[PDB]
Amino acid sequence: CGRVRDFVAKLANNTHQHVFDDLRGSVSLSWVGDSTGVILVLTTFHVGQSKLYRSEDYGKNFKDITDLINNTFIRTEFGMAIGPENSGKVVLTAEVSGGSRGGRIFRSSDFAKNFVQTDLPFHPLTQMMYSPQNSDYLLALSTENGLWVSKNFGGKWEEIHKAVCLAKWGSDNTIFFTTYANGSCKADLGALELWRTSDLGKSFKTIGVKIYSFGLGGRFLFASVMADKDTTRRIHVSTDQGDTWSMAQLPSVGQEQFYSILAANDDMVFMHVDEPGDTGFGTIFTSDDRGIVYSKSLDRHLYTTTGGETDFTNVTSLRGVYITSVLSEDNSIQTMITFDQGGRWTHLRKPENSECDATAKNKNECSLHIHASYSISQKLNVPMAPLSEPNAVGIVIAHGSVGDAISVMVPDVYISDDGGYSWTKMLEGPHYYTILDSGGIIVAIEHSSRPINVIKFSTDEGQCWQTYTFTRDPIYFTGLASEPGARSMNISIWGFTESTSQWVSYTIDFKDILERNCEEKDYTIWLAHSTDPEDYEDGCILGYKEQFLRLRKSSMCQNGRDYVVTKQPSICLCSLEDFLCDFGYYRPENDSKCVEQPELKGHDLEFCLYGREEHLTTNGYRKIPGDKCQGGVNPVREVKDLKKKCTSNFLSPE
Ligand SMILES: *[C@@H]1O[C@H](CO)[C@@H](O[C@@H]2O[C@H](CO)[C@@H](O[C@@H]3O[C@H](CO[C@H]4O[C@H](CO)[C@@H](O)[C@H](O)[C@@H]4O)[C@@H](O)[C@H](O)[C@@H]3O)[C@H](O)[C@H]2NC(C)=O)[C@H](O)[C@H]1NC(C)=O
Ligand SMILES: *[C@@H]1O[C@H](CO)[C@@H](O[C@@H]2O[C@H](CO)[C@@H](O[C@@H]3O[C@H](CO)[C@@H](O)[C@H](O)[C@@H]3O)[C@H](O)[C@H]2NC(C)=O)[C@H](O)[C@H]1NC(C)=O
Ligand SMILES: CC(C)(C)CC[C@H](NC(=O)c1cc(Cl)cc(Cl)c1)C(=O)O
Repeated sequence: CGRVRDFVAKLANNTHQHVFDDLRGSVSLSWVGDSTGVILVLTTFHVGQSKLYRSEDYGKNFKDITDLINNTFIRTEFGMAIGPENSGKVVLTAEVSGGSRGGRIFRSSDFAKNFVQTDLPFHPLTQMMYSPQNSDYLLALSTENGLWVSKNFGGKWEEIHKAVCLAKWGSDNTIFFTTYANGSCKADLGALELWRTSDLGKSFKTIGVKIYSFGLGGRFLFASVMADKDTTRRIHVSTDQGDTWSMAQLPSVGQEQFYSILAANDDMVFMHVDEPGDTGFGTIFTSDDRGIVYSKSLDRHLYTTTGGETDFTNVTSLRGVYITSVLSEDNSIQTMITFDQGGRWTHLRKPENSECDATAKNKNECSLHIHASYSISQKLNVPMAPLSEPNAVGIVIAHGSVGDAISVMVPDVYISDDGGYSWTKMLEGPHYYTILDSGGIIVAIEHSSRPINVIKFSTDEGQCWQTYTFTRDPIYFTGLASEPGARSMNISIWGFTESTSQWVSYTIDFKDILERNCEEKDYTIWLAHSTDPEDYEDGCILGYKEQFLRLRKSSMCQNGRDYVVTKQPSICLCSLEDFLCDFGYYRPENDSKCVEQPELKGHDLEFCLYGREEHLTTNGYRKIPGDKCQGGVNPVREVKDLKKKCTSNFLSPE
């Protein structure tokens, strides 16, 4: 078929080993900035001692720098608090003697080239969080629950509040936080007060009361608020940093139930609502651009109690794709894929030339199922969850099983090149996988119960593989390390030698394999989401299309660190299909027309009563968030009020 010529030579001088000696217990690994190569490894022993190593060559070599931390014990609960973007900021938290007035931290702002010791006025309880806007601003919680802020990269710390439960950095250096009063975080549960500060402690606005918890997702601020003289609670949303609030058109839940933001962006949110009682599943709801109107998207969606596992996944390598796990009435688990932001859900197409397993009734008719967080959690033989990278268009890699449900059997690895529309067995049996050079190189390692010395690699998007021995002395493989963003050609293999054990990391550079830099000819045209090429509206997902330039399976070259995915939108004509029913409307039968509700029951009535103005004055239809269609159809009707249809049954006072 097709394999790389004279590869053994191209990799030998490019392979780079490093023996880390030690390293019983902890082994933390942190990348520090993009296009640097700075990696930091932190090993903690016990009677103990700590050991820190720094690389600058993508993990090909390290230099022990415990010296830079004046040789002290470092707490791994806090780990290595790394700064955003290329701020080069690193914050290690030291262990102090019991009687101390406050903690101690080591800090670098120069990619771990120089560390600064700093004693604190408090004892940290949380990892110091960096502001997304300014890397010099940090916030933390004391063991006393006081909110401490710093405006000088942890040099000077000022307590800005005292009974803080949870705090979070918003956009433009804002800080959101809850506070208790009568006892503790656990006590005042659902009775807490949500606050905000834009002047890092100077002023404070109470932005909520009877708060159970809060969270940020995309453009929204969600907070669960507890019912007056009741154990139940419901979601409320603010798109204006707490200033204005509005109840979410979602069910209310009990103390034994939860809400989880499965996914959030500038357009909408995927919200998991736990089903009442120990079920180990809930319901997925997709929001509108206001984060208020919700559409039931998926039933019996696996999500163990509390949080807890979920197989919910954003297939980051193709627009609108998400795979998750649903629970069958006959207590089996099925994988469901959505190509249109959870509009429509369906089974994953089984690979063409693939046989159905013992889980399936028809031996010729079944689907692909994916092993993710939940499978992993059940000590099922899954070394890795599904992996997709946004720069590697259409590629999805996962351990799955072809059949009617997720099977306990030892999984093989499956790949997709079109974002989950079509699948193919990539490798037999479990493996650890990585995407290099934006789909230029796919790299694999077998999940053996005994030592290994080989790395498998592909240059044709997992269609053809090649074995390569990287070491004479095999190792008990532990994991892989590659620079986030899947742009490098440097992969770090990690393990430990057979015993008197010692950790080691062989780092291969694939620079000589892809000695040729890609050029215009190497890329071909690809219409994302193609189903029927005859159809004019083919590839129309969420109102538009996208034509890509993708490197040929054929072409075997380097896309380069500067690689820019080139895509091109084709704006489609609006149809009813680009609209969700606003509040008080529903879609009966196969029909796409949003019909007015005969009567509003459950939580629709709750909102119909306890809700508000704009959301109730419904146009009947709303444009799907992220929907960029133009022309065609539009709901030709006036903005009509509904706080009459509910109240029409209630005897009303004067
Ligand atoms: C599922 O995964 C998808 C792929 O990762 C997610 O979609 C991607 O979302 C990102 C971020 O929204 C889009 O990338 C760009 O992000 C920037 C935001 O960065 C900063 O830009 C400026 C300058 O700093 C400023 O506005 C802020 O500081 C921002 O923080 C946007 O400004 C760009 O316009 C652009 O959106 C990707 O384009 C997008 N890709 C795809 C394939 O969709 C998706 O959101 C995930 N799904 C959910 C529901 O979360
Ligand atoms: C794999 O790892 C090697 C190091 O082991 C990486 O090498 C680094 O290569 C970059 C260029 O690609 C060098 O950056 C510098 O860029 C400026 C321009 O901004 C230029 O003026 C400098 O002369 C230099 O090229 C970097 O110094 C170099 N580092 C080392 C230690 O060799 C390599 O980039 C990694 N491979 C991939 C594909 O990411
Ligand atoms: C308004 C929100 C942001 C959604 C929080 C609301 C709260 N959330 C949680 O308890 C919770 C939190 C996490 Cl991080 C994960 C899980 Cl699975 C559950 C609830 O259920 O009242």
